[PDB]
Amino acid sequence: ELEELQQNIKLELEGKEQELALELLNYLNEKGFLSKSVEEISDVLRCSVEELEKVRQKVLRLEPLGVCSKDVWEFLELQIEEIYPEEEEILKKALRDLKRGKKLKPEIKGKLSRLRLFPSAEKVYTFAKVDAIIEEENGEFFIYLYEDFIDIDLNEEYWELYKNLQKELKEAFERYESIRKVLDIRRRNLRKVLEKIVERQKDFLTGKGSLKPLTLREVSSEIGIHESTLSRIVNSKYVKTPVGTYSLRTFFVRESAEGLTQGELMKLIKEIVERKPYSDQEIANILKEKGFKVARRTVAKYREMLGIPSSRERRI
DNA sequence: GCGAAATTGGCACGAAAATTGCAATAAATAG
DNA sequence: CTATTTATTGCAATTTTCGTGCCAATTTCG
Repeated sequence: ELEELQQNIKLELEGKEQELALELLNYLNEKGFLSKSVEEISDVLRCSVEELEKVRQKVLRLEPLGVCSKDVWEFLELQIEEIYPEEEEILKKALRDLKRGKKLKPEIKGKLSRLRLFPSAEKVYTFAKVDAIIEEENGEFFIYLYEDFIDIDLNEEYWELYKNLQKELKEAFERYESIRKVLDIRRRNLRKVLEKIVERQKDFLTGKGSLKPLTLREVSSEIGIHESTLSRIVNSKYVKTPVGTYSLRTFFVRESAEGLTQGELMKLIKEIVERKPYSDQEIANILKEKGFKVARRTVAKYREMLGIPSSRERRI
């Protein structure tokens, strides 16, 4: 809630920014955004509009994200910049044409489902259709498929053919049983994927765990499908889980060293930091003895993403 | 202090991988 | 029944991302 934001405000903010931020949000709709403009917010606290508009852009950058922003679009625009920069080019493009009105591709609609409109379960898009489902009790681990309920829809030709009939139904069943078999292999491939990914990702779907690395090259060499055909499965197929409904491409990550997802790795560096302490190359030595071989330079980049002004400057 | 080893960041290049365009084959519809 | 264009699998090329290596710039220790 607000208590969560106020406590994080003091960590990275000092001076007027901390004094301003606490008094800065007394203006909001329970949807999370303020009814007042920066024009009015400046005159009340006896501060200029250069200070307020400067700090507000930083305040949304602290979890929980996107608090003060007035527009839904600023919240969505900040979500794409701050969260999904890899696809940020495409995602921002989906918002503009949507405002003027427009249609959306099944992939573009699903890509936008990850965004949230405003701060519990509010989300912009929820799928009417889901291409599979997965769940676990403490009991493990159920995969429904979708097409398991689906069979060839008899077209007008078969129904009207009753208008050498013994041979006619033969041919219709010949074509049908052939396509019914290929559709079984197409859905059987779905079962092969999830049964494989569940082994790694068990923690992620259930609970406390965080995403474990998975490579298409790793998976596509595990079973008959090639990575080229596997890549279009993950993009076009969506799944429901105990925690959320994800693109199926969200379960594939890249690994550094013996692990590791970039997230799990980032937390380790932040944990090791928890005058004397090691600067950079020294900290890579802790992990190499920790079982994970790393590079001296690589810890520097992850030291920049999460706040570490310096391991040296934390000494002074 | 002076010199040598270093912390840190940059420009980037390379490797491992993923996505999209291309072509070949199996298929369906129309003439 | 044959031909054309229709879609899916497999292959190749390109772009995509992420790590790491070295050198330069500022620093610390012997």
